[PDB]
Amino acid sequence: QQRFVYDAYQNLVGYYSDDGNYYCLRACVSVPVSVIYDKETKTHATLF
Amino acid sequence: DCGFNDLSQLHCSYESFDVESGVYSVSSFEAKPSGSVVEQA
Amino acid sequence: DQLNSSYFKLSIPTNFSFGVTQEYIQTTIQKVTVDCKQYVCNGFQKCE
Amino acid sequence: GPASARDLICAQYVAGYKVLPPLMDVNMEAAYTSSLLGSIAGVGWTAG
Repeated sequence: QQRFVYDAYQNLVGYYSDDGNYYCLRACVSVPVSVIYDKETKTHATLF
Repeated sequence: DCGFNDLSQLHCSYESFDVESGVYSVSSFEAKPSGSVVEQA
Repeated sequence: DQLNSSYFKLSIPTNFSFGVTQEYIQTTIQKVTVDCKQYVCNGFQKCE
Repeated sequence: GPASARDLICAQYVAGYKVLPPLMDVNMEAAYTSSLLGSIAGVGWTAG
């Protein structure tokens, strides 16, 4: 009946459809990027 | 130019063209919204 | 009790025991890298 | 999904901060302790 479900953080983590189907809501993931670089080479390697 | 590749971002973050070693850079490829589920009333 | 004489009282154990003392020393901490683009933006276009 | 409510690992990705791995792998660290145990048996025979 409430429809909007929230976690302890209080971020929205659930949605209820009119038919009552429920879809978990998860915030979009970081996909983190870091750079490995050597000054002498002057070249870099992408790091995830 | 910062907006090209992670190597370009690394130069912009440090602010030096001759970047030092150490694995320091901007992080988290911005996961752009693939779609949009606007479901209001 | 100290003795007022050339002889001195000595307290010495007639029994022995072995015990293990457990100690923890922290040599490392979790290493965290934080970026504003995912943390503060992750969209909005104008925010970027 | 999160293994537990307020899962720390899931929270890191949603925020975008990434926890870096330790410098030495667990297997290599186990080898260091095993070599130390072997040294303990005969190390205390003489100074130096």
